[PDB]
Amino acid sequence: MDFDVKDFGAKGDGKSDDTEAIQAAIDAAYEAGGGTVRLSAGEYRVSGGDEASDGALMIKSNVYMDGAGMGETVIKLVDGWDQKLTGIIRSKNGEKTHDYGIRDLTLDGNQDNTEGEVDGFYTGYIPREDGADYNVTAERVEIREVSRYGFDPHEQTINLTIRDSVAHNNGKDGFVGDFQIDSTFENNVSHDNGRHGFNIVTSSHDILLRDNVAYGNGANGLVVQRGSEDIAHPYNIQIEGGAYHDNGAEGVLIKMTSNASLQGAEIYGNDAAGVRVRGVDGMQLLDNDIHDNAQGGGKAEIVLEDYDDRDGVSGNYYETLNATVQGNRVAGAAQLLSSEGRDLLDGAAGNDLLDGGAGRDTLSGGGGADTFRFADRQDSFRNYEGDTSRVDDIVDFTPGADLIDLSGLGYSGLGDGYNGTLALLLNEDGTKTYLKDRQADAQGNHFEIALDGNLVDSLSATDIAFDATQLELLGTTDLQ
Ligand SMILES: O=C(O)[C@H]1O[C@@H](O[C@H]2[C@H](O)[C@H](O)[C@H](O[C@H]3[C@H](O)[C@H](O)[C@H](O[C@H]4[C@H](O)[C@H](O)[C@H](O)O[C@@H]4C(=O)O)O[C@@H]3C(=O)O)O[C@@H]2C(=O)O)[C@@H](O)[C@@H](O)[C@@H]1O
Ligand SMILES: [Ca+2]
Ligand SMILES: [Ca+2]
Ligand SMILES: [Ca+2]
Ligand SMILES: [Ca+2]
Ligand SMILES: [Ca+2]
Ligand SMILES: [Ca+2]
Ligand SMILES: [Ca+2]
Repeated sequence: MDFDVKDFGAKGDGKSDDTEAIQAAIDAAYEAGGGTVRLSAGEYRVSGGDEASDGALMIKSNVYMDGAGMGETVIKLVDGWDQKLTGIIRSKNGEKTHDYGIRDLTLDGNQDNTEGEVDGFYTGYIPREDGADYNVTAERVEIREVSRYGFDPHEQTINLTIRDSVAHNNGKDGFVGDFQIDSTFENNVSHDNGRHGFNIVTSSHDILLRDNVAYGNGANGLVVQRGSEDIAHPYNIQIEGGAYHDNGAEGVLIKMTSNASLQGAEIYGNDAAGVRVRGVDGMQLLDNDIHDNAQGGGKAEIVLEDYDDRDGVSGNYYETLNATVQGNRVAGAAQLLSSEGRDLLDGAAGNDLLDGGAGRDTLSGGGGADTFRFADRQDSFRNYEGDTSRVDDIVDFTPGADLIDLSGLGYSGLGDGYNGTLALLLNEDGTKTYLKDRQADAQGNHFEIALDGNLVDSLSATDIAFDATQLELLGTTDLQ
Protein backbone atom coordinates (compact mmCIF):
# COMPACT_ATOMS: atom_id res chain seq x y z
CA MET A 1 0.00 0.00 0.00
CA ASP A 2 1.30 3.47 -0.93
CA PHE A 3 1.62 6.31 1.59
CA ASP A 4 2.32 10.02 1.08
CA VAL A 5 4.23 11.86 3.81
CA LYS A 6 2.18 15.05 3.34
CA ASP A 7 -0.89 12.99 4.34
CA PHE A 8 0.83 12.50 7.74
CA GLY A 9 1.53 16.20 8.31
CA ALA A 10 4.91 16.47 6.59
CA LYS A 11 5.39 20.01 5.28
CA GLY A 12 8.59 19.89 3.22
CA ASP A 13 9.05 23.63 3.71
CA GLY A 14 12.74 23.72 4.71
CA LYS A 15 11.87 24.86 8.25
CA SER A 16 9.49 22.44 10.01
CA ASP A 17 10.79 19.26 11.66
CA ASP A 18 9.14 16.55 9.53
CA THR A 19 10.87 13.62 11.28
CA GLU A 20 7.80 12.35 13.14
CA ALA A 21 5.49 12.77 10.15
CA ILE A 22 7.80 10.93 7.76
CA GLN A 23 8.44 8.20 10.34
CA ALA A 24 4.66 7.94 10.72
CA ALA A 25 4.35 7.18 7.01
CA ILE A 26 7.17 4.62 7.37
CA ASP A 27 5.46 2.91 10.30
CA ALA A 28 2.04 2.92 8.60
CA ALA A 29 3.61 1.40 5.48
CA TYR A 30 5.36 -1.17 7.67
CA GLU A 31 2.11 -2.05 9.45
CA ALA A 32 0.28 -2.61 6.15
CA GLY A 33 2.86 -5.34 5.50
CA GLY A 34 4.90 -3.09 3.19
CA GLY A 35 4.53 -0.35 0.65
CA THR A 36 6.05 2.78 -0.84
CA VAL A 37 6.44 6.00 1.14
CA ARG A 38 6.24 8.84 -1.38
CA LEU A 39 7.69 12.33 -0.92
CA SER A 40 6.78 15.07 -3.37
CA ALA A 41 9.34 17.73 -4.23
CA GLY A 42 10.46 19.90 -1.33
CA GLU A 43 13.01 20.13 1.45
CA TYR A 44 12.09 18.11 4.54
CA ARG A 45 13.96 19.01 7.70
CA VAL A 46 14.82 16.14 10.02
CA SER A 47 16.32 15.67 13.52
CA GLY A 48 17.95 12.81 15.41
CA GLY A 49 17.03 10.83 18.48
CA ASP A 50 18.39 10.33 21.97
CA GLU A 51 21.21 8.01 20.84
CA ALA A 52 23.44 8.02 17.78
CA SER A 53 22.08 4.56 16.92
CA ASP A 54 18.61 6.07 16.61
CA GLY A 55 19.73 7.80 13.41
CA ALA A 56 17.05 10.20 12.18
CA LEU A 57 14.60 8.12 10.09
CA MET A 58 14.20 4.38 10.74
CA ILE A 59 13.35 2.53 7.55
CA LYS A 60 11.62 -0.83 8.07
CA SER A 61 11.26 -4.16 6.32
CA ASN A 62 9.32 -4.11 3.00
CA VAL A 63 9.25 -0.27 3.06
CA TYR A 64 10.60 1.81 0.16
CA MET A 65 10.95 5.61 0.07
CA ASP A 66 10.43 7.14 -3.38
CA GLY A 67 11.12 10.84 -3.76
CA ALA A 68 10.49 13.10 -6.76
CA GLY A 69 14.15 13.00 -7.86
CA MET A 70 17.64 13.90 -6.70
CA GLY A 71 17.60 17.61 -5.97
CA GLU A 72 13.78 17.68 -6.09
CA THR A 73 13.26 15.81 -2.78
CA VAL A 74 15.83 16.76 -0.13
CA ILE A 75 15.91 15.39 3.42
CA LYS A 76 18.16 17.79 5.34
CA LEU A 77 19.35 17.63 8.94
CA VAL A 78 18.03 20.51 11.05
CA ASP A 79 20.29 23.45 11.80
CA GLY A 80 22.04 23.26 15.14
CA TRP A 81 22.01 19.50 15.70
CA ASP A 82 25.05 18.70 17.86
CA GLN A 83 24.92 14.93 18.41
CA LYS A 84 26.61 12.11 16.53
CA LEU A 85 23.93 10.68 14.24
CA THR A 86 24.52 7.26 12.63
CA GLY A 87 22.29 7.24 9.55
CA ILE A 88 19.94 10.05 8.49
CA ILE A 89 18.08 7.05 7.05
CA ARG A 90 18.95 3.77 8.76
CA SER A 91 17.72 0.33 9.70
CA LYS A 92 17.46 -0.74 13.32
CA ASN A 93 20.45 -2.17 15.15
CA GLY A 94 19.72 -5.74 16.18
CA GLU A 95 17.00 -6.33 13.62
CA LYS A 96 17.58 -8.19 10.37
CA THR A 97 15.85 -5.58 8.21
CA HIS A 98 15.10 -6.73 4.68
CA ASP A 99 13.54 -5.82 1.32
CA TYR A 100 13.73 -2.06 1.84
CA GLY A 101 15.22 0.80 -0.07
CA ILE A 102 15.34 4.46 -1.00
CA ARG A 103 14.94 6.03 -4.47
CA ASP A 104 15.08 9.44 -6.16
CA LEU A 105 15.88 11.66 -3.22
CA THR A 106 18.70 13.68 -1.66
CA LEU A 107 20.09 13.27 1.86
CA ASP A 108 21.76 16.50 3.05
CA GLY A 109 23.76 16.29 6.26
CA ASN A 110 23.99 20.07 6.71
CA GLN A 111 27.54 19.90 8.14
CA ASP A 112 28.06 23.67 7.82
CA ASN A 113 25.31 24.30 10.42
CA THR A 114 25.70 21.16 12.59
CA GLU A 115 28.41 19.49 14.64
CA GLY A 116 29.03 15.80 15.26
CA GLU A 117 29.76 12.77 13.08
CA VAL A 118 26.85 12.22 10.71
CA ASP A 119 26.41 9.33 8.26
CA GLY A 120 23.84 9.42 5.48
CA PHE A 121 22.51 5.88 4.90
CA TYR A 122 23.30 3.17 7.49
CA THR A 123 22.40 -0.54 7.30
CA GLY A 124 23.24 -3.76 9.09
CA TYR A 125 22.48 -5.88 12.12
CA ILE A 126 25.06 -5.98 14.96
CA PRO A 127 28.83 -5.39 14.81
CA ARG A 128 30.78 -8.65 15.33
CA GLU A 129 27.63 -10.82 15.54
CA ASP A 130 26.16 -13.21 13.00
CA GLY A 131 23.11 -11.85 11.20
CA ALA A 132 22.45 -9.45 8.35
CA ASP A 133 20.16 -6.99 6.72
CA TYR A 134 19.41 -8.18 3.20
CA ASN A 135 17.85 -7.18 -0.15
CA VAL A 136 18.59 -3.47 0.19
CA THR A 137 18.30 -1.00 -2.67
CA ALA A 138 19.42 2.59 -3.17
CA GLU A 139 18.59 3.88 -6.64
CA ARG A 140 19.27 7.40 -7.96
CA VAL A 141 20.02 8.70 -4.45
CA GLU A 142 22.21 11.72 -3.69
CA ILE A 143 23.95 12.01 -0.33
CA ARG A 144 25.86 15.21 0.36
CA GLU A 145 27.26 17.39 3.14
CA VAL A 146 27.22 14.69 5.83
CA SER A 147 30.14 15.22 8.18
CA ARG A 148 31.45 11.65 7.90
CA TYR A 149 30.18 8.81 5.63
CA GLY A 150 27.57 9.36 2.94
CA PHE A 151 26.49 5.85 1.91
CA ASP A 152 27.47 3.72 4.93
CA PRO A 153 25.88 0.25 4.61
CA HIS A 154 27.26 -1.74 7.47
CA GLU A 155 27.91 -5.10 9.10
CA GLN A 156 26.40 -7.35 7.81
CA THR A 157 24.29 -6.58 4.69
CA ILE A 158 23.65 -9.17 1.95
CA ASN A 159 22.51 -8.15 -1.55
CA LEU A 160 22.87 -4.44 -1.17
CA THR A 161 22.46 -2.66 -4.50
CA ILE A 162 23.41 0.98 -4.90
CA ARG A 163 23.09 2.16 -8.50
CA ASP A 164 22.97 5.46 -10.40
CA SER A 165 23.62 7.33 -7.15
CA VAL A 166 25.98 10.16 -6.12
CA ALA A 167 27.91 10.97 -2.93
CA HIS A 168 29.67 14.29 -2.84
CA ASN A 169 31.07 16.89 -0.47
CA ASN A 170 30.92 14.58 2.50
CA GLY A 171 33.50 14.95 5.25
CA LYS A 172 35.07 11.46 5.04
CA ASP A 173 34.08 8.71 2.53
CA GLY A 174 31.34 9.07 -0.06
CA PHE A 175 30.67 5.30 -0.14
CA VAL A 176 31.74 2.78 2.50
CA GLY A 177 30.90 -0.87 2.09
CA ASP A 178 31.43 -2.33 5.56
CA PHE A 179 30.98 -6.15 5.69
CA GLN A 180 28.80 -6.11 2.58
CA ILE A 181 28.15 -9.55 1.04
CA ASP A 182 26.99 -10.50 -2.48
CA SER A 183 26.36 -6.83 -3.23
CA THR A 184 26.56 -4.42 -6.16
CA PHE A 185 27.71 -0.84 -6.60
CA GLU A 186 26.94 0.07 -10.22
CA ASN A 187 27.16 3.32 -12.23
CA ASN A 188 27.72 5.53 -9.20
CA VAL A 189 29.70 8.78 -8.87
CA SER A 190 31.58 9.68 -5.67
CA HIS A 191 33.34 13.01 -5.87
CA ASP A 192 34.85 15.81 -3.76
CA ASN A 193 34.56 13.96 -0.49
CA GLY A 194 36.96 14.62 2.37
CA ARG A 195 38.68 11.27 2.16
CA HIS A 196 37.75 8.33 -0.14
CA GLY A 197 35.41 8.01 -3.07
CA PHE A 198 34.65 4.36 -2.28
CA ASN A 199 35.95 2.31 0.66
CA ILE A 200 35.25 -1.45 0.71
CA VAL A 201 36.31 -2.77 4.13
CA THR A 202 35.63 -5.14 7.06
CA SER A 203 35.44 -8.62 5.50
CA SER A 204 33.18 -7.61 2.57
CA HIS A 205 33.06 -10.29 -0.10
CA ASP A 206 31.57 -11.10 -3.50
CA ILE A 207 31.26 -7.44 -4.44
CA LEU A 208 30.80 -6.05 -7.94
CA LEU A 209 31.91 -2.44 -8.49
CA ARG A 210 30.86 -1.79 -12.08
CA ASP A 211 31.19 1.46 -14.03
CA ASN A 212 31.71 3.60 -10.93
CA VAL A 213 33.45 6.99 -11.11
CA ALA A 214 35.40 8.70 -8.33
CA TYR A 215 37.18 12.04 -8.72
CA GLY A 216 38.38 14.98 -6.65
CA ASN A 217 38.36 13.07 -3.35
CA GLY A 218 40.96 13.93 -0.71
CA ALA A 219 42.31 10.35 -0.55
CA ASN A 220 41.72 7.23 -2.71
CA GLY A 221 39.25 7.07 -5.59
CA LEU A 222 38.55 3.51 -4.47
CA VAL A 223 40.17 1.57 -1.63
CA VAL A 224 39.60 -2.11 -0.89
CA GLN A 225 41.14 -3.07 2.45
CA ARG A 226 40.98 -5.22 5.57
CA GLY A 227 40.72 -2.19 7.84
CA SER A 228 42.31 -1.60 11.19
CA GLU A 229 41.26 -4.75 13.05
CA ASP A 230 42.54 -8.34 12.96
CA ILE A 231 39.55 -9.82 11.08
CA ALA A 232 38.94 -11.84 7.89
CA HIS A 233 40.15 -10.03 4.79
CA PRO A 234 37.75 -9.00 2.02
CA TYR A 235 37.72 -11.32 -0.98
CA ASN A 236 36.09 -11.79 -4.41
CA ILE A 237 36.06 -8.09 -5.27
CA GLN A 238 35.48 -7.41 -8.95
CA ILE A 239 36.11 -3.85 -10.18
CA GLU A 240 34.83 -3.37 -13.75
CA GLY A 241 35.03 -0.25 -15.90
CA GLY A 242 34.48 3.30 -14.70
CA ALA A 243 37.00 6.01 -14.01
CA TYR A 244 39.12 6.77 -10.92
CA HIS A 245 40.74 10.12 -11.56
CA ASP A 246 42.11 13.31 -9.98
CA ASN A 247 42.05 12.09 -6.38
CA GLY A 248 44.40 13.13 -3.55
CA ALA A 249 46.08 9.66 -3.23
CA GLU A 250 46.05 6.53 -5.40
CA GLY A 251 43.25 6.14 -7.93
CA VAL A 252 42.65 2.53 -6.81
CA LEU A 253 44.27 0.96 -3.75
CA ILE A 254 43.78 -2.71 -2.91
CA LYS A 255 45.38 -4.23 0.18
CA MET A 256 45.06 -7.33 2.35
CA THR A 257 42.36 -8.71 0.05
CA SER A 258 42.04 -12.08 -1.73
CA ASN A 259 40.88 -12.59 -5.36
CA ALA A 260 40.51 -8.97 -6.47
CA SER A 261 40.12 -7.88 -10.06
CA LEU A 262 40.44 -4.44 -11.67
CA GLN A 263 39.50 -4.45 -15.36
CA GLY A 264 38.73 -1.90 -18.07
CA ALA A 265 38.94 1.23 -15.89
CA GLU A 266 40.30 4.63 -16.80
CA ILE A 267 42.76 5.84 -14.14
CA TYR A 268 44.48 9.22 -14.45
CA GLY A 269 45.46 12.49 -12.82
CA ASN A 270 45.73 11.05 -9.31
CA ASP A 271 48.33 12.48 -6.92
CA ALA A 272 49.79 9.04 -6.10
CA ALA A 273 50.11 5.85 -8.16
CA GLY A 274 47.19 5.10 -10.42
CA VAL A 275 46.94 1.54 -9.01
CA ARG A 276 48.54 0.29 -5.82
CA VAL A 277 48.32 -3.33 -4.66
CA ARG A 278 49.70 -4.25 -1.23
CA GLY A 279 49.67 -7.82 0.01
CA VAL A 280 46.89 -9.10 -2.26
CA ASP A 281 46.45 -12.87 -2.81
CA GLY A 282 45.00 -13.23 -6.29
CA MET A 283 45.15 -9.99 -8.26
CA GLN A 284 43.94 -9.45 -11.81
CA LEU A 285 44.80 -6.10 -13.42
CA LEU A 286 43.56 -6.27 -17.00
CA ASP A 287 42.89 -3.92 -19.89
CA ASN A 288 43.01 -0.66 -17.97
CA ASP A 289 43.91 2.79 -19.24
CA ILE A 290 46.45 4.26 -16.79
CA HIS A 291 48.21 7.59 -17.34
CA ASP A 292 49.30 10.91 -15.81
CA ASN A 293 49.26 9.71 -12.22
CA ALA A 294 51.78 10.44 -9.45
CA GLN A 295 50.89 14.12 -9.83
CA GLY A 296 51.98 14.74 -6.22
CA GLY A 297 55.33 13.07 -6.78
CA GLY A 298 56.21 9.43 -7.06
CA LYS A 299 57.81 7.29 -9.72
CA ALA A 300 55.24 4.65 -10.63
CA GLU A 301 51.89 4.48 -12.40
CA ILE A 302 51.38 0.96 -10.97
CA VAL A 303 52.75 -0.39 -7.67
CA LEU A 304 52.55 -4.03 -6.67
CA GLU A 305 54.13 -4.72 -3.27
CA ASP A 306 53.67 -6.73 -0.11
CA TYR A 307 51.89 -5.62 3.08
CA ASP A 308 54.04 -6.18 6.18
CA ASP A 309 51.65 -6.29 9.16
CA ARG A 310 54.13 -7.96 11.53
CA ASP A 311 54.27 -4.86 13.74
CA GLY A 312 50.49 -4.38 13.36
CA VAL A 313 47.41 -6.03 14.80
CA SER A 314 47.73 -9.36 12.98
CA GLY A 315 51.48 -10.07 13.33
CA ASN A 316 51.49 -11.37 9.75
CA TYR A 317 53.44 -10.64 6.59
CA TYR A 318 51.12 -10.61 3.53
CA GLU A 319 52.68 -11.25 0.12
CA THR A 320 51.14 -10.24 -3.17
CA LEU A 321 50.59 -13.62 -4.87
CA ASN A 322 48.85 -15.04 -7.94
CA ALA A 323 49.03 -11.85 -10.00
CA THR A 324 47.90 -11.46 -13.63
CA VAL A 325 48.74 -8.08 -15.17
CA GLN A 326 47.94 -7.97 -18.90
CA GLY A 327 46.58 -5.69 -21.58
CA ASN A 328 47.07 -2.42 -19.75
CA ARG A 329 48.00 0.82 -21.42
CA VAL A 330 50.32 2.49 -18.91
CA ALA A 331 52.00 5.80 -19.73
CA GLY A 332 54.67 5.47 -17.07
CA ALA A 333 56.50 2.95 -14.98
CA ALA A 334 54.93 -0.23 -13.58
CA GLN A 335 56.47 -1.96 -10.55
CA LEU A 336 55.23 -5.55 -10.88
CA LEU A 337 56.53 -7.72 -8.01
CA SER A 338 54.98 -11.01 -6.93
CA SER A 339 55.92 -14.13 -4.96
CA GLU A 340 55.45 -17.93 -4.81
CA GLY A 341 53.20 -19.41 -7.51
CA ARG A 342 52.74 -18.62 -11.20
CA ASP A 343 52.51 -14.93 -12.10
CA LEU A 344 51.92 -13.39 -15.54
CA LEU A 345 53.37 -9.86 -15.49
CA ASP A 346 53.25 -7.66 -18.61
CA GLY A 347 54.65 -4.16 -18.50
CA ALA A 348 53.60 -1.42 -20.95
CA ALA A 349 55.13 1.69 -22.57
CA GLY A 350 57.04 2.72 -19.42
CA ASN A 351 60.41 1.63 -18.03
CA ASP A 352 59.11 -1.17 -15.83
CA LEU A 353 60.51 -3.39 -13.07
CA LEU A 354 59.34 -7.01 -13.21
CA ASP A 355 59.94 -9.70 -10.60
CA GLY A 356 57.72 -12.72 -10.32
CA GLY A 357 59.52 -14.09 -7.25
CA ALA A 358 59.33 -17.83 -6.60
CA GLY A 359 57.44 -20.08 -9.03
CA ARG A 360 57.19 -20.33 -12.83
CA ASP A 361 56.49 -16.80 -14.06
CA THR A 362 56.00 -15.37 -17.52
CA LEU A 363 57.21 -11.78 -17.89
CA SER A 364 57.13 -9.25 -20.67
CA GLY A 365 58.35 -5.70 -20.73
CA GLY A 366 56.45 -4.14 -23.58
CA GLY A 367 57.79 -0.83 -24.87
CA GLY A 368 60.56 1.07 -23.15
CA ALA A 369 63.58 -0.16 -21.21
CA ASP A 370 62.57 -2.80 -18.66
CA THR A 371 64.47 -4.51 -15.84
CA PHE A 372 63.66 -8.18 -15.17
CA ARG A 373 64.89 -8.90 -11.67
CA PHE A 374 65.75 -12.34 -10.29
CA ALA A 375 66.36 -11.85 -6.59
CA ASP A 376 67.02 -15.48 -5.60
CA ARG A 377 68.54 -18.50 -7.35
CA GLN A 378 65.43 -20.49 -6.40
CA ASP A 379 63.11 -18.05 -8.18
CA SER A 380 63.73 -19.63 -11.62
CA PHE A 381 65.22 -23.13 -11.70
CA ARG A 382 65.25 -26.69 -13.07
CA ASN A 383 65.49 -29.60 -10.56
CA TYR A 384 67.37 -32.94 -10.35
CA GLU A 385 64.69 -34.90 -12.30
CA GLY A 386 64.98 -32.22 -15.03
CA ASP A 387 61.57 -30.77 -14.11
CA THR A 388 61.78 -27.75 -16.44
CA SER A 389 58.80 -26.14 -14.80
CA ARG A 390 59.66 -23.50 -12.22
CA VAL A 391 61.77 -21.92 -15.02
CA ASP A 392 60.67 -18.34 -15.75
CA ASP A 393 60.38 -17.13 -19.34
CA ILE A 394 60.80 -13.55 -20.57
CA VAL A 395 58.58 -13.01 -23.60
CA ASP A 396 60.13 -10.00 -25.33
CA PHE A 397 63.64 -9.33 -24.07
CA THR A 398 65.20 -6.55 -26.13
CA PRO A 399 69.03 -6.59 -26.16
CA GLY A 400 70.45 -3.10 -25.79
CA ALA A 401 67.16 -1.87 -24.26
CA ASP A 402 66.06 -4.21 -21.47
CA LEU A 403 68.11 -5.48 -18.53
CA ILE A 404 68.30 -8.76 -16.58
CA ASP A 405 69.07 -7.86 -12.94
CA LEU A 406 70.99 -10.76 -11.40
CA SER A 407 72.90 -8.45 -9.06
CA GLY A 408 71.89 -10.35 -5.97
CA LEU A 409 72.76 -13.82 -7.26
CA GLY A 410 76.57 -13.89 -7.07
CA TYR A 411 77.35 -14.92 -10.64
CA SER A 412 80.49 -13.33 -12.11
CA GLY A 413 79.48 -13.10 -15.78
CA LEU A 414 78.73 -15.04 -18.91
CA GLY A 415 80.76 -18.19 -19.45
CA ASP A 416 80.47 -21.97 -19.72
CA GLY A 417 77.92 -22.24 -16.89
CA TYR A 418 80.37 -23.48 -14.23
CA ASN A 419 82.48 -21.79 -11.53
CA GLY A 420 79.99 -18.97 -10.98
CA THR A 421 79.34 -18.19 -14.66
CA LEU A 422 76.12 -18.54 -16.62
CA ALA A 423 75.91 -20.26 -20.01
CA LEU A 424 73.97 -18.63 -22.87
CA LEU A 425 72.41 -21.51 -24.82
CA LEU A 426 69.93 -21.95 -27.65
CA ASN A 427 67.54 -24.87 -27.37
CA GLU A 428 67.22 -27.64 -29.97
CA ASP A 429 64.71 -26.01 -32.33
CA GLY A 430 66.04 -22.49 -31.78
CA THR A 431 62.81 -21.23 -30.23
CA LYS A 432 64.19 -20.25 -26.79
CA THR A 433 67.47 -18.84 -25.47
CA TYR A 434 68.52 -20.02 -22.00
CA LEU A 435 70.80 -18.55 -19.33
CA LYS A 436 71.91 -21.60 -17.32
CA ASP A 437 73.92 -22.45 -14.25
CA ARG A 438 75.36 -25.92 -15.02
CA GLN A 439 76.40 -26.41 -11.38
CA ALA A 440 73.75 -28.11 -9.24
CA ASP A 441 73.29 -26.75 -5.72
CA ALA A 442 73.03 -29.14 -2.76
CA GLN A 443 69.35 -29.86 -3.54
CA GLY A 444 70.10 -30.67 -7.19
CA ASN A 445 68.65 -27.36 -8.44
CA HIS A 446 69.98 -25.29 -11.36
CA PHE A 447 69.31 -21.58 -11.77
CA GLU A 448 67.97 -21.06 -15.26
CA ILE A 449 66.03 -18.40 -17.23
CA ALA A 450 64.28 -18.83 -20.60
CA LEU A 451 64.34 -15.92 -23.07
CA ASP A 452 61.75 -16.54 -25.77
CA GLY A 453 63.22 -16.30 -29.27
CA ASN A 454 66.77 -16.65 -30.53
CA LEU A 455 69.05 -14.14 -28.79
CA VAL A 456 72.31 -16.11 -28.64
CA ASP A 457 73.88 -13.57 -31.00
CA SER A 458 72.27 -10.28 -29.95
CA LEU A 459 72.52 -10.72 -26.17
CA SER A 460 75.70 -9.24 -24.68
CA ALA A 461 77.23 -8.97 -21.23
CA THR A 462 75.92 -5.38 -21.01
CA ASP A 463 72.33 -6.72 -21.01
CA ILE A 464 72.85 -8.42 -17.59
CA ALA A 465 73.74 -6.79 -14.26
CA PHE A 466 75.82 -9.36 -12.37
CA ASP A 467 76.52 -7.23 -9.24
CA ALA A 468 75.39 -4.00 -7.54
CA THR A 469 77.99 -1.90 -9.38
CA GLN A 470 76.73 -3.07 -12.77
CA LEU A 471 73.14 -2.51 -11.66
CA GLU A 472 73.78 1.09 -10.63
CA LEU A 473 75.36 1.68 -14.06
CA LEU A 474 72.84 -0.25 -16.17
CA GLY A 475 69.53 -0.01 -14.30
CA THR A 476 66.71 1.02 -16.59
CA THR A 477 64.23 2.08 -13.91
CA ASP A 478 63.83 4.61 -11.16
CA LEU A 479 62.27 2.08 -8.75
CA GLN A 480 65.23 0.09 -7.28
O1 LIG B 1 36.42 2.61 11.53
C1 LIG B 1 36.18 2.42 12.76
O2 LIG B 1 36.69 3.16 13.65
C2 LIG B 1 35.29 1.29 13.18
O3 LIG B 1 33.90 1.58 12.76
C3 LIG B 1 33.04 0.42 13.16
O4 LIG B 1 31.64 0.68 12.88
C4 LIG B 1 30.94 1.20 14.01
C5 LIG B 1 29.82 2.03 13.44
O5 LIG B 1 30.25 3.17 12.64
C6 LIG B 1 28.79 2.50 14.40
O6 LIG B 1 29.24 3.56 15.26
C7 LIG B 1 28.27 1.36 15.24
O7 LIG B 1 27.50 1.93 16.29
C8 LIG B 1 26.72 0.93 16.94
C9 LIG B 1 27.35 0.49 18.24
O8 LIG B 1 28.49 -0.38 17.96
C10 LIG B 1 26.45 -0.29 19.14
O9 LIG B 1 26.23 -1.61 18.57
C11 LIG B 1 25.09 0.33 19.31
O10 LIG B 1 24.27 -0.62 20.00
C12 LIG B 1 23.27 0.04 20.78
C13 LIG B 1 21.90 -0.23 20.22
O11 LIG B 1 21.77 0.53 19.00
C14 LIG B 1 20.82 0.20 21.14
O12 LIG B 1 20.86 1.64 21.21
C15 LIG B 1 20.99 -0.40 22.52
O13 LIG B 1 20.01 0.06 23.34
O14 LIG B 1 22.35 -0.07 23.09
C16 LIG B 1 23.42 -0.51 22.18
C17 LIG B 1 24.77 -0.05 22.67
O15 LIG B 1 25.06 1.18 22.65
O16 LIG B 1 25.61 -0.91 23.05
O17 LIG B 1 24.48 0.76 18.01
C18 LIG B 1 25.36 1.59 17.17
C19 LIG B 1 24.71 1.82 15.84
O18 LIG B 1 24.19 0.85 15.23
O19 LIG B 1 24.70 2.98 15.34
O20 LIG B 1 29.35 0.51 15.81
C20 LIG B 1 30.35 0.04 14.83
C21 LIG B 1 31.35 -0.76 15.63
O21 LIG B 1 32.04 -1.69 15.09
O22 LIG B 1 31.50 -0.54 16.87
C22 LIG B 1 33.53 -0.91 12.51
O23 LIG B 1 33.51 -0.84 11.07
C23 LIG B 1 34.93 -1.21 12.92
O24 LIG B 1 35.35 -2.49 12.33
C24 LIG B 1 35.83 -0.03 12.59
O25 LIG B 1 37.16 -0.22 13.10
CA1 LIG C 1 18.92 -3.87 10.76
CA1 LIG D 1 30.30 21.58 11.30
CA1 LIG E 1 57.81 -1.47 -20.46
CA1 LIG F 1 55.82 -16.14 -8.88
CA1 LIG G 1 60.97 -3.33 -23.19
CA1 LIG H 1 63.21 -15.55 -3.53
CA1 LIG I 1 59.95 -17.03 -10.86
